[PDB]
Amino acid sequence: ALPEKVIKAYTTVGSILKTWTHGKLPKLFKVIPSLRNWQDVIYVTNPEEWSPHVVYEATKLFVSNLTAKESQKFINLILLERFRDNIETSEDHSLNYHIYRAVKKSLYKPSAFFKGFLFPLVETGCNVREATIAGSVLAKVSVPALHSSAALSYLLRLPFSPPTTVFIKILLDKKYALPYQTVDDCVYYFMRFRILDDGSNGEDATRVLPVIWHKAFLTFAQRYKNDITQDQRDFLLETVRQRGHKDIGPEIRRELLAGASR
Amino acid sequence: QCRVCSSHTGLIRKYGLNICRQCFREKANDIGFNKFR
Amino acid sequence: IIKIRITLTSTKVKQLENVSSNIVKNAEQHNLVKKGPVRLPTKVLKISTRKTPNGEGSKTWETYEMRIHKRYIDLEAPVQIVKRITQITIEPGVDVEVVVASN
Amino acid sequence: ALISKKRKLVADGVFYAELNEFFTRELAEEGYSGVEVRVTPTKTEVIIRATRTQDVLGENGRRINELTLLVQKRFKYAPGTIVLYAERVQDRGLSAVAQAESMKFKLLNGLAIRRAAYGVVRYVMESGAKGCEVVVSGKLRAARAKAMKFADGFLIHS
Amino acid sequence: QYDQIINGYENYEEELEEDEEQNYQPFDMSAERSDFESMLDDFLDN
RNA sequence: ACGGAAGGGCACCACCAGGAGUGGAGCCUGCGGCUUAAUUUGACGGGGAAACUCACCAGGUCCAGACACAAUAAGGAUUGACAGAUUGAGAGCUCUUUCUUGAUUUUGUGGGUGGUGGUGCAUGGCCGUUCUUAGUUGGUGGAGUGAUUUGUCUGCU
Ligand SMILES: [Mg+2]
Ligand SMILES: [Zn+2]
Repeated sequence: ALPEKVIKAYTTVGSILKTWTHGKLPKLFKVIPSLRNWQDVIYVTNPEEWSPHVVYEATKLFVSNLTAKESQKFINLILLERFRDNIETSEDHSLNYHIYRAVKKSLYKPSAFFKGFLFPLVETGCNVREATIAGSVLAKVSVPALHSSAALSYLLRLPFSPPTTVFIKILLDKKYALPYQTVDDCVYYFMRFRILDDGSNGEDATRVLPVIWHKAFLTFAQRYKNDITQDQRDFLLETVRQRGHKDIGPEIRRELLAGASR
Repeated sequence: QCRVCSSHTGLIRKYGLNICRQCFREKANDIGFNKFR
Repeated sequence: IIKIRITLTSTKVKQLENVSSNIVKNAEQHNLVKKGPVRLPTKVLKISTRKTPNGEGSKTWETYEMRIHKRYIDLEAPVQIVKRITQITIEPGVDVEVVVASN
Repeated sequence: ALISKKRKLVADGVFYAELNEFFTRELAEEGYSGVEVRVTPTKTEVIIRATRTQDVLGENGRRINELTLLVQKRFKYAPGTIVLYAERVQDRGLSAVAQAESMKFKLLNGLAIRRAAYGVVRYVMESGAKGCEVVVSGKLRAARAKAMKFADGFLIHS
Repeated sequence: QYDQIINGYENYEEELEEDEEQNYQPFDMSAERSDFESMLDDFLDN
């Protein structure tokens, strides 16, 4: 249990931060990042009942003043929550602009974002709305090639869904320098959708694949055609043969054939 | 606003339900309000 | 030795009277002292609603309704009889309430 | 906590309405039939009468968790005060295979003979079975052969 | 480089469990900044 | 189809017999009009109402561009903790510090990222209205080459 001084002072500051719209944030709210236990103190302020302004500004403050794990805990326990809450409880099911700019302020630390925002989002009922919106977030923000490659390699190992393919498509449209292992995870992902005739198939083998999977396959085959071996290229041209698109299939095949192995 | 259809207008702010009259008339049967007389 | 008061509230009289007669006969068939199911007035909650949806035609009016019935039964029994009866009698539509105090 | 009686009951009607709506919209390809919310002292039990539970209870039970949190996150329940149960298909008390392996693992782990059989029969009869019968044949740590029947409810044999 | 970070992305729940197992500490006022309650007193006096 | 040929209903949003009135008065309130920097706007808008609601005015602020691309840059490109300078109406805004810096580049180009860019096409569908169906329909049969007709009628009800 906490001191009653902390209780009353941060319930008072928690009544302040409900209506705060401009000027300077409270003095007791800017000394919380410097605390060894900022998370027992940040709860008394009542995180879900801040105004969108305080969401944006506390995102700035705590993602710019805490460490990577602390920025991750913050973006996971408060920002992701408020994000999903404002998308779910609103009536056109839209997101406020301050919560948004806050997500854009949580993607300045891509490790904290991906591990704390994107990954616990996609694995807890990520519908098409939250991923149209978070997909817009990631599509707008510049992220380091290493954290982008690692987030890509995480989204590739994820169960197939149209939002996750939106995300993989978006990180492949970045066209950065991926390590050969990330490109490996890409080829394995786009491989797992072919039909093995020898008696070993899942659901990804015969399922209906959207426009986004063929676009992501097209961008992958466009940027990383020189960074795949001959074997992986044959597996991918095989996936083109079986699971190819009417217009995109031939161009993915052409983008795999016009490449030099490593 | 009406917690169903993005409408500032029509709001039945009574009893804390906050559905506009159009949507509340539809959701009336699922809430418990039925046609007697 | 617990002296408990039970109060039911429901809109469908068939389920409410099912639960009421159930608790009555189940309470007497194992020998308890009780005050029979007393019947509070059915309150009829009505909502006045304009006939005019679109501003075409003069203004005439209408009415919606709900009937809410409430009962109560007083009993004296131990802890186990009350727990078991409360768990067994749970029904949808009918809302049961068990109060222990007598003040 | 604490809302006026009429407003309490009407808001419970709105609650059932909204969860019924969300569950009709979400589990459309899981043969969703209906829902029933039971308010208990500790937690709230949202029972999903859905005629395809093998999908509602997906891998590691995930699709239930993912749902509870939803029905939590928007309705703002305290983590643990909301619980979703399913009813129809993937009810392991309606599969005789899972109960013969439950009985095999009840006797192998070193339980009793009547506790294992009455526990399995009661669990089968709790999951919504019209009836149950469990037959235990063998030696029963003895020298002569014995056969036991544990029948409960209603079954047809012809 | 990569092998270091993907074991942190793919197993972020397990690495969060291990970081929260190794590095959790209960609320201690004398182990924060020592001029912190000076700021609790400086704000609560307006 | 249409009739302003005639005939019936069958009606206090029709008339009789009235009753209360309104229109005349002050005040209220809505609409128009004028006036206004704006006097937000629809034809009761749950449209009750000094902030809010504001959708309208006079000014002061932020935050922009996904990216691609060319220079710069680590011997500095520039992002974060502060204190005074501030500072006008209120905030920001910039530069001297103690400081984090540390490539998030600063700047300039292009097809479009952004579509938390709105307009349109197709498709599924939900809420609002109508003939608000309150006399129709079609089926066999008869008559007519046919449009059509008979049923669906003299009677009486
Ligand atoms: Mg004919
Ligand atoms: Zn509405």
